[PDB]
Amino acid sequence: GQLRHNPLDIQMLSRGLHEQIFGQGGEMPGEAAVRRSVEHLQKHGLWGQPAVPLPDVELRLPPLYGDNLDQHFRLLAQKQSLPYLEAANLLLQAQLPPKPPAWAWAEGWTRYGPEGEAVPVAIPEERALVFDVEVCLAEGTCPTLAVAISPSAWYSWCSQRLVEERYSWTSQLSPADLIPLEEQLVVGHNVSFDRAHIREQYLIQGSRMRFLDTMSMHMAISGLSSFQRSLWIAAKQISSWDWLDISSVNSLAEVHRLYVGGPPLEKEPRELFVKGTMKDIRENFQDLMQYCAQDVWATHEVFQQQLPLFLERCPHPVTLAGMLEMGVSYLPVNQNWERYLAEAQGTYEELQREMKKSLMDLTNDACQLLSGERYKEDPWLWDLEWDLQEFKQKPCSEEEEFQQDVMARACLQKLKGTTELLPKRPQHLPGHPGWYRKLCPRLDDPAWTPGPSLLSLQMRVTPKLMALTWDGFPLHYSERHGWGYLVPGPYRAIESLYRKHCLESYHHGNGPYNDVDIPGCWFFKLPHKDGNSCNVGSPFAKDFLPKMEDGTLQAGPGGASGPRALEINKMISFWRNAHKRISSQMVVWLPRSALPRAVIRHPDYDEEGLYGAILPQVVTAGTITRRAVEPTWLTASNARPDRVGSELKAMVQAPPGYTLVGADVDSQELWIAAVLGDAHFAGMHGCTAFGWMTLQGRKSRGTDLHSKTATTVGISREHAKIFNYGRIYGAGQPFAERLLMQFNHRLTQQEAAEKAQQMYAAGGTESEMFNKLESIATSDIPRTPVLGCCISRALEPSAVQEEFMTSRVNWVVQSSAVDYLHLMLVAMKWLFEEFAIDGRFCISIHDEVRYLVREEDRYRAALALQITNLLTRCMFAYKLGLNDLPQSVAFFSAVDIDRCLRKEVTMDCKTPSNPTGMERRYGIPQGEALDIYQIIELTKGSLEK
Amino acid sequence: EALLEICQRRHFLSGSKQQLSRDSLLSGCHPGFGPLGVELRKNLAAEWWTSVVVFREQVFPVDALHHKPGPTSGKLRENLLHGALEHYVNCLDLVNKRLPYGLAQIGVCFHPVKSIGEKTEASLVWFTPPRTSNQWLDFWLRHRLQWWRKFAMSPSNFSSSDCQDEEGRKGNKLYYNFPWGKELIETLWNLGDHELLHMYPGNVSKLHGRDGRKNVVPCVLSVNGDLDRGMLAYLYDSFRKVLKLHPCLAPIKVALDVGRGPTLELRQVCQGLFNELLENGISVWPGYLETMQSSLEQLYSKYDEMSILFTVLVTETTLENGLIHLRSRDTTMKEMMHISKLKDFLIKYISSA
Amino acid sequence: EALLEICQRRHFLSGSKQQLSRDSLLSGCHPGFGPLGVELRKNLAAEWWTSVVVFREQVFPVDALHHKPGPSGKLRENLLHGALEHYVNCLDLVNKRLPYGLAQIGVCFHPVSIGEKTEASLVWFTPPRTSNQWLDFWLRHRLQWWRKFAMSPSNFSSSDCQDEEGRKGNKLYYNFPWGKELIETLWNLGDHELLHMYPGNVSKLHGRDGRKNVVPCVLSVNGDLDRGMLAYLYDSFRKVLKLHPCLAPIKVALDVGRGPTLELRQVCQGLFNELLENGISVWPGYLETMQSSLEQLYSKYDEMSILFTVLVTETTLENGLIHLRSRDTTMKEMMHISKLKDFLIKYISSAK
DNA sequence: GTCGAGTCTAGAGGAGCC
DNA sequence: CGGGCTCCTCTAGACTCGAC
Ligand SMILES: Nc1ccn([C@H]2C[C@H](O)[C@@H](COP(=O)(O)OP(=O)(O)OP(=O)(O)O)O2)c(=O)n1
Ligand SMILES: O=C(Nc1ccn(-c2ccccc2)n1)N[C@H]1CCOc2c(Cl)cccc21
Ligand SMILES: [Ca+2]
Repeated sequence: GQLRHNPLDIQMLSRGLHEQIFGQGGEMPGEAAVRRSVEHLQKHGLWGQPAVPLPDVELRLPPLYGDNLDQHFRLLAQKQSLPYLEAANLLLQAQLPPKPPAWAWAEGWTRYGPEGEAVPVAIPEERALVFDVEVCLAEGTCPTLAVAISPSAWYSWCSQRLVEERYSWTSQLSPADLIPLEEQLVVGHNVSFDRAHIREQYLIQGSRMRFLDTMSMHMAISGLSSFQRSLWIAAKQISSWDWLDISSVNSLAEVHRLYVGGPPLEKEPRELFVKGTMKDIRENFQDLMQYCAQDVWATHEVFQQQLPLFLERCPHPVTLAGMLEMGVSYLPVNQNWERYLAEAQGTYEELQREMKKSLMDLTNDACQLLSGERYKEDPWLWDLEWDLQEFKQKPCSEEEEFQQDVMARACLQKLKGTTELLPKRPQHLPGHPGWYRKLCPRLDDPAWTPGPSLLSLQMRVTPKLMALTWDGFPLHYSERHGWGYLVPGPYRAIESLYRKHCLESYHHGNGPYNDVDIPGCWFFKLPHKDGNSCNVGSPFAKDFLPKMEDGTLQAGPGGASGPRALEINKMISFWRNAHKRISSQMVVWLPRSALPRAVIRHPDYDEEGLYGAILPQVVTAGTITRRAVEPTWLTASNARPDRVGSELKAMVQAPPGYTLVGADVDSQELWIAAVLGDAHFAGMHGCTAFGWMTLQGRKSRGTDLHSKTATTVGISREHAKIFNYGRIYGAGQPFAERLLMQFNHRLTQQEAAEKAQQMYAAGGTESEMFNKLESIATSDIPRTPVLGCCISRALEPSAVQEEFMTSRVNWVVQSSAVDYLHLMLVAMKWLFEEFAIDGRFCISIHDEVRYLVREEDRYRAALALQITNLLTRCMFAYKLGLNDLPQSVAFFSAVDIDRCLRKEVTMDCKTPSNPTGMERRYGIPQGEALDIYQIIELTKGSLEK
Repeated sequence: EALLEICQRRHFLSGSKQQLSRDSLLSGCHPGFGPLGVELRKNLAAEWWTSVVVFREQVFPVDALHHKPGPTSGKLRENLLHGALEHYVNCLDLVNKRLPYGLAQIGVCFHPVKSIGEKTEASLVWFTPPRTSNQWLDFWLRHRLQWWRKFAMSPSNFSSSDCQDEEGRKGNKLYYNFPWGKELIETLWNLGDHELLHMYPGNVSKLHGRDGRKNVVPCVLSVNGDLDRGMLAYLYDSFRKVLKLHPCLAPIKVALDVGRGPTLELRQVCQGLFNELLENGISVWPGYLETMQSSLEQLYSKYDEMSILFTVLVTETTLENGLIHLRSRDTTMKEMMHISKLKDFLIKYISSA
Repeated sequence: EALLEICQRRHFLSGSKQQLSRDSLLSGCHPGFGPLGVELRKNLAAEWWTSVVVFREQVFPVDALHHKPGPSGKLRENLLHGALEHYVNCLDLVNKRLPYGLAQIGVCFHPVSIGEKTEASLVWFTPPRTSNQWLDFWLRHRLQWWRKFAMSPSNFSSSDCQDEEGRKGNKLYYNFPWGKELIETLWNLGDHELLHMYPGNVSKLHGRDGRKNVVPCVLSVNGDLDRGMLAYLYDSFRKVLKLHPCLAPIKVALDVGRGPTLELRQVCQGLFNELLENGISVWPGYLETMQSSLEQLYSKYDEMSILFTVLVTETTLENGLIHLRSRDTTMKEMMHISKLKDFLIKYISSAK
């Protein structure tokens, strides 16, 4: 039968699939190993508990090449990366003539032959290049000029927005406004910026051009952590410091120094392309072109040094193939993108005005404390600047009425000329106090609005203006210790307010800080969610909403003024920090000619609508764990009912005739850690208590580790993710207690501590995984257990001895997860190319993969994704040598098939800026989440057509 | 009730206390609005006209008569929607038969109370394609609520409710939370083509509006606000006894005064400044023409109750150096600015508000 | 007659062609006004307000209702009665001083059918000694205001008349092509009405004139803003309605000449928003696709009393030049786009 | 030539993602 | 001993520069 079990009674894979992944002949675990596993499981009280068998799956998988799974993946990745390694080798051997002395002032592409001449060309027409793009930030996101290095010649490009000057250029970018190019490899430093400026990249159909990044390879070879970058910059200007000499920050100058050495790399002192205007660029064309040539030459010289070191420390072809596939992200958009930007900005402005109305009102109503010097009796605003300045100095007939009008006009016309005794620029609100003055926009300010329009909840004066009290004590700010409050004991006026509050140190908290020396009062810091060592920067944080609703934090005006202020702050906190990124996103709109015929002919095609794309500017390896990095799309918030503009990802909408098919891995790092611990203890699945708990439980049934923790301690499931992954990678009991108190408001100090030890109870459940991680991390050259990729030279034990231990131990599992992502991308590309599944890679977040599939091939894409997950899990098992895979983790829980990017297929993104919803406003129906059996039924268990 | 006391003291309202009970104001049986009441209502109508008609390429004014002739004796109009529906076909030719387009009007309507209550109402009949009718209704609900909250010191007191007609037609109702309760200030209805088809029986080709590339009969969206109760709403929202109406709504902008002496020259200075601010669209209260000449504190309180934005004080020193004093109602603080830069700033403070 | 056809066609009036007649326009029984007619009436009312109430502290606005309750009410027939009712309580505005006036614009209902007319009225309370002088002063100012916007101010006339009682009064006319019609009337009505409305204890009607208390005299200045609009349409009438710049409803016609449509529409929309923020009314002719001939567009805008027709073309994106055409003179000039708003404001101010 | 008003970085606390 | 990232606003100290 297809039902199979291990010596420890865990349902393994179906027989048909096992005969195709592992074949036959794997070594039996042995009696001693099984006895040890049974003893461990019985000791932890986990033996003898049956589980309902999951239904068997019978699949005819595509023919796997080679003799086993590793050879299969190697062959796939070598076929993927073979031409691009050839292009890199071409860039690694050829020698280049020196840059020409006189650049060409021409529109288009220019090729510099020998003796510095300039020849007009249509495209660089080279397999391998080093590319750099210069963009004038004053004219928007259109490229300005670019210099490209070929293994044979120099190349230069200039936009028509540089050669020609016109009154107005289109704000809506088009492919014709981009840099023309196009089996090609393009190398650069932060190539994703330069990829975004290539004309042919925005086409919906894919292109064979791939990109290699110097920051990514630097992070792969000699990269630095964020704390490491801080320490390195502090030093360039722990007991281990040998890592400094073999590492650098991602800046091109620093990387060139690290790898190639030689004379220092110099930057343009004026920074024209960021601060200057187009006239400056036309005036200074030669200098800026020479600087671009210098940067591209430095990048070429750095790539020459990095490529062999990268191929040495990361020898598996899957790593390079995945890094090539991870850098071709693609996000399609439409006119709903413009509507979303407009609506989100409008909602943000409306809420901003609503909050500033209350703000300005109270401030304008506090100026009366100046009259009579009454601010000394105000418990809040006594410390501010109340001093005032001075203004410094250096019937009638028709004829009678006309004459009187002219005389009354001339009387002031004489007075209108006495301006000679006044300064050129008038003093700003000389009469009002200094505090009021600072909060009013100056008259010259381009955007001027009447009143204290420069006031916000983040200002250090706002809580005093709104008279916020914590347990009835006025909030007081200490520069050394952040925010806080004053317990009495205007000290006379502070007690009077507290006495009134009681009608409507004896107080225990963060202790009376004696440094503040406020007379007749004590200082207590506001309880911060991350402990007593941290300082509060603003009482209007999200963590203070429960305390405001409970009434321990109160507003002076009372009523809903305080809670509404905190609610509006929570609504606009994301947009306030991300609107510059989201609004400025480089959107390029495709004309009807460049669109595919499927999009044009589809019923949902709109003749009056726009269709475009956003290429995420992804740093492929921007992490010591070799993760991707993106300022916007890797920080894009999920749709929440209270957050303005949080439907950002829902605006990534497939064109007509297309859908987004993707999935997210389930308990990825939990399973990776458990399988490592299992392979360390005995060569079976479920040997350890942690591995048995991980396997025993389904996400649909709500019994997995995250859901079990959420039920046990009461927090949400994402809060349980934070809790569990913190505990795995180093969080102590105080961290767990603080996280529980933060995410579960009903718990007390004692109750949270007890529920921490319940999750921290376990010779233990988690012993073997910890031992394996600490053994690999302390190895002479730590490497990924699956693809064998080495750690950065800055984190090896020789470079850092007994330092950054948490970073390395977490690096093991996290870089293994990156290996998982590389394997998934490789296998998905292989299945898409082999069976002609029309589609392409859309975007990957650190454990999610999205594919812009055509409508007719959504279920084939779903089956391909399930097969990919199956093969990747079996590869993880095979490298560790377990020679089996549980049926519990063989496939995805569900594959999302949606027309927009959202966490759940059923949730509707009803946010303050999107109150109607995606269905009512933009006409986006709900998607479907399908597990393995449903996909098998829909596609007959085959990827063919 | 102190608000109505101050309003009748400062000529926002008329009559005695008997006619100024809140029931009389709400019903419409009060006498006419006072002069400052006329100015405040004019400012509300001007802001409404700006937002709805001025900045939109497809909203046009319409002249609907106050009486409904014929079926034997005629009647006074109760709503402005009927005349706009009568002008629908005529104004279809302006937008070249392209939907959506609107017909806006501010007028007086007569509601039975058997007394007659007169209400000034601002209407927008917004012909829309049937498919996007709910979208346009939600857009107009949000726009109108934002407009009412734009001039509000407490925008939360302006609310909306989703209501259904006795025939099941969708609609929304705006409100202002008065101290006594929650009164209706505006109403939107997605009427449909019922009224258009009833008023224009027979062929429907004349009623067709070109939505995109297809002809369609518009679904009438009726927006109707109460500018009298809206004026009362803003008087309550505004209300040291100070109104604090909006700078774009305050009836009288600038109060102009004098100093010590010489009287004759300062009179000429004030006359020139008065004419300047008048020619620049800024309404001025000539306090220099008063003969009683009370103290500064009494004038300050008097002007505070009248929602006076600024108090210009031309003293003798305005002759010497051209500097004039200015007190702001917002903060009760005095500042000095030159006589050459008063008009430009006043235009700035108002426009940017 | 052709002017009425133009007004109906260009949305100055409303209703069917056979529905609009001279008598129905003079009486108040016409269907109403088109959007251009409504805006011309608003312009006339704003000019009347500027020339009467805006530039005089002594003149205040009032709010008289349409119906008079009590002895089963009826529609108001004139704006005088409400002003006389408001006379007593309005003395606190002037601190019981004298003279002072009350002015208003509103619809007055006249039996004919029910005729509605937009009548602009001003009542002037004065001591009887200077009553004739104030009457002559107001007559001068009103005739100056009427002739200010006129292409041919000879058509506006003035006359002297006596009522049945025998009080001095003037009648202001406009010489329509069919004959002179009453567009305004001034009467020195005395104190009969004020005493009849307020009998007994005349101490409440005393006005201070040099510390002397006087029961005042009322001057009635009743114009016809609807007949004023008709007079200006007739006087302003190649078919061109050369309305005065301060009265013409829409000033600028903004259009698109070439492609690309997106960029030209963008620059036209920016120009539209700029001109609107600067108080200039613009006809958004750039929205229309498949435009007619430029000559036909010029004729249409001339019949609509459009001051200037601005055409934005492909060249505008290159340098900023826009084709500018004037209503009064059929002369085309090219001006930079950034200088258009200041030019329009300057032209409006100059013709004022 | 003195000193006070604009510009500029650096650091700290808050807030999105996995 | 959570880890790996990303960016923002606000405040303070130092520098520049210009007008009197
Ligand atoms: N606070 C967090 C969040 C995430 N991760 C890491 C561990 C996860 O394996 C990976 C992906 O995050 P998910 O939130 O997707 O975690 P799971 O994949 O376990 O959850 P799910 O089963 O819902 O996908 O990121 C982490 O270490 N700490
Ligand atoms: O709202 C504002 N904005 C601003 C911003 C700079 N400003 C300025 C204006 C003139 C000279 C200097 C500075 N003004 N100012 C109000 C608030 C306080 O009161 C007044 C008064 Cl008394 C007079 C004028 C304006 C105001
Ligand atoms: Ca996951």
